[PDB]
Amino acid sequence: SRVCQVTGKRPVTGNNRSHALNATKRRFLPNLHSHRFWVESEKRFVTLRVSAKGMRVIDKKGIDTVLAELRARGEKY
Amino acid sequence: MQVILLDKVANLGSLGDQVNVKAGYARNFLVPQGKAVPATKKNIEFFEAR
RNA sequence: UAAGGUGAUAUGAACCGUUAUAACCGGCGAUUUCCGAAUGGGGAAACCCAGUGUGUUUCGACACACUAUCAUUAACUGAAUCCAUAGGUUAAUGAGGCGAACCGGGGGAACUGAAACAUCUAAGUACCCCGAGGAAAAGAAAUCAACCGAGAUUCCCCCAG
RNA sequence: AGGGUGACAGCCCCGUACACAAAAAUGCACAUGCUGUGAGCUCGAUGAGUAGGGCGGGACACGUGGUAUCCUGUCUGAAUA
RNA sequence: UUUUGUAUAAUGGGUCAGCGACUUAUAUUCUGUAGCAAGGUUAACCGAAUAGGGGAGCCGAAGGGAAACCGAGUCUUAACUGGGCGUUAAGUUGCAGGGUAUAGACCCGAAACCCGGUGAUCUAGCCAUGGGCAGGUUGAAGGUUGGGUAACACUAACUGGAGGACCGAACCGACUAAUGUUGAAAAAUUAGCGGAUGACUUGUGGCUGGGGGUGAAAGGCCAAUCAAACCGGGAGAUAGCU
RNA sequence: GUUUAUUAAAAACACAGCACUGUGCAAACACGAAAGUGGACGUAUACGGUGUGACGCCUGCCCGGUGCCGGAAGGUUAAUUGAUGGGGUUAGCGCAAGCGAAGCUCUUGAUCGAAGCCCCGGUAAACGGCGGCCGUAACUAUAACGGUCCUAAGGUAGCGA
RNA sequence: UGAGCCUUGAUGUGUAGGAUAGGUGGGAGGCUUUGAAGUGUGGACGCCAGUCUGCAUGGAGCCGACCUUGAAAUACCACCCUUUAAUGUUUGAUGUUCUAACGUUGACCCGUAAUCCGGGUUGCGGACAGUGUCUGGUGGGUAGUUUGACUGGGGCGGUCU
RNA sequence: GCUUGACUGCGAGCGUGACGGCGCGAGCAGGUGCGAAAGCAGGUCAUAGUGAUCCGGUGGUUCUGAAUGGAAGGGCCAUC
Repeated sequence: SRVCQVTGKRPVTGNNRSHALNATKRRFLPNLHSHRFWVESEKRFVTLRVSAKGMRVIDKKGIDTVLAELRARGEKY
Repeated sequence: MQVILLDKVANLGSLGDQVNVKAGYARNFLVPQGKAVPATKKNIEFFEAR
């Protein structure tokens, strides 16, 4: 699925409002990338399906603090 | 951003410097390989004591 | 509780019981074949084919028991690779499925109305999908009010077409 | 009340009003026991990729309009009684 | 019934019986009736439960102006001889009815649109595994020998058995005519006809699903149907039409 | 050979051949939100698209228009970048006529800016065009031939009654 | 290489004029033995008009309304504008190299006698490609619709105030 | 020749339309032009020379100003 693993951001729907205001259904896809992260505590390259905002969150919190949040809600990594 | 150096780094480093670095040179080279740490104003006293 | 009774179409046959174990009704159990979440592997559902363990005045053949997947926890083993992890085995507990409405959430039309039609309307309606409960949801103010104050949320009547 | 008994039954019959009953299982109440959970006072602490903003949308009766408020796909980004 | 007009050869009815079409809810206006009266009247709820309690609120006795504002006056204008709208008319709550509004809105009837499912046992193409093609005819490449050539060419029998080859059963297809047209048959029969060793035909199983499939291309086929299958749902879609 | 099962079996469709164009393999293209598969377990003597339809003689003229292929000095040009200008608010200053700091906010949008388009050059086995107007000269008279119309060019071969 | 920013140095010929005067400010003494004018050259700018200054000869001075200029000083001390140069910081653009993101449908090892996938090593690409959001062009491939009425039937022509 | 009545605020009453509207109008109030004066002028001899509404643009009017003081916006008058 196209679900961000860190921030939990999922694709939502929307409308393509034209010049004549014609409504057409579409989706809002996140800027997801499969980035390979390194951790010191486990000594392993850990790949994660993260977004562009997800990389911004994981820099401030830390690579090990975010994995504590995946540990609490039972996610796999 | 604001990372502080820790090693025998080339000509921007003197074993700890507050520099203005880009995010792409920060991670995957200076974050977790060694040699740097993000300055979140908690680690600025923690690793200088080390 | 009882002098009747063995459900019905449905008689008949052969019997039971009449002062307390006939029948009837209620509570708690016992039994509960096969299929079906089906759960030992498969399968054209009610069928086929095994593994391990246990048993013979007849140790052939048969009978009894267990063996699904996933999740957490614990133990034992265990790569590339040194440590370590991935992985594998076993055990305990839990989940699975069905069900008419109600609740929350993820998606979501068109006919039609606009006397046509594209904004709009129909409408977040029908439907689909997921999850949970006896209700759910919401819920103790970064809410309203206007210089006076009120003191969470929900529901009903007004304000008001 | 009602129904039945050979045509219309208060007094024929089942019931009705009323008066009673539980070996066993179970529901709701109070009383007590048991094991964890946590009271009360003082001194603090105050929830950051968050509020807010650009672009693109959605939700508030309110169709972006002079449009507040709420939600966020994208890009950024505070203050600390 | 519909029409300017129907005995009309215009529409509808074989008959009989049963069934079948102006409703309901909530608002608003008008009339009739009834209560109270410058007042009338409650809604939820409570309840000695159709009582009573509850006056939240609605409507009326005051209007004018876009409005502030002013007020039996007000607006317009610098101000009106004036002028426009008002003052000098009792409303309000029930009940029944005539209307309108929102709802399917007197009843029956579309062609189609959208969503969720069900079907390739018929047919179109394809995949995998098997089967069928009696009989006869034409005699290719290649091969051998002889003739022939300076040597090849060329040629003669013999040998060989090629072909979306020829004729013709099974089998497959459907060109013409008759019969058939409430048929024996919701496309067939009889007699002629095309292919019939191939781009053939056929059994069994598999795959491709609806705005999609497939199509040696007709806009054909997709369960007796296809210029967008079937079923269920939105749906009592809508109809200024009969 | 194939086709309108069930009113049209053909002059239709298909066909080997020919030609153009795309495609260097993780190919073009296609089914798919994606993964993945087909293409193909193939590699330009290969594959996909398009038109023509054995063979024999052949396939002329025209690039203006429309398409495609490139080329690019300039013109025009989105998101973005927010330079200036205008307005609101008010600390202060002025008995007031007014003006107005900083901060915040409304609004205006110079500069930067790609493809595209205009522009420049090719390409007809690309879609297409292959025309008029006047004047003669053996029996009809041809159109050999001579001017004009600059819209890019005016029927070559062969066939036609 | 285009721009800001920071020290450091140059830089200013309307014209009269001791002379290639930058403007405002303090300003009638500062500077020179912490070694001066005035001569002699190198480097250099440039409208070759001239000027600055290292080194060096030199061995004790030069200035101010000085009269002229629309504005007076290389008497000194300040923040600086015009233009320009070189270090240094900052922000972009262009080109090369490199690896650590990322791509691998190259090879090998293990989970695992497994064609997927996951982990590891290594090779080759490499901040490109591709994706997300925003945005210009293209787009019957697809979707919703429109394409009027009177009319001696309709259409053609014509009309609508 | 001189000139701005191609004035502003109103307007009894009437014609004419289903309506929206359109057309005529003496007279009054204010301030003018011309004539000595009585007087006349609210466009052209009359009848064609036209467009509702919505959304806005501009100027004026503190009319309104979602806590107050403003402001944005809305409205009114003029007008596109």
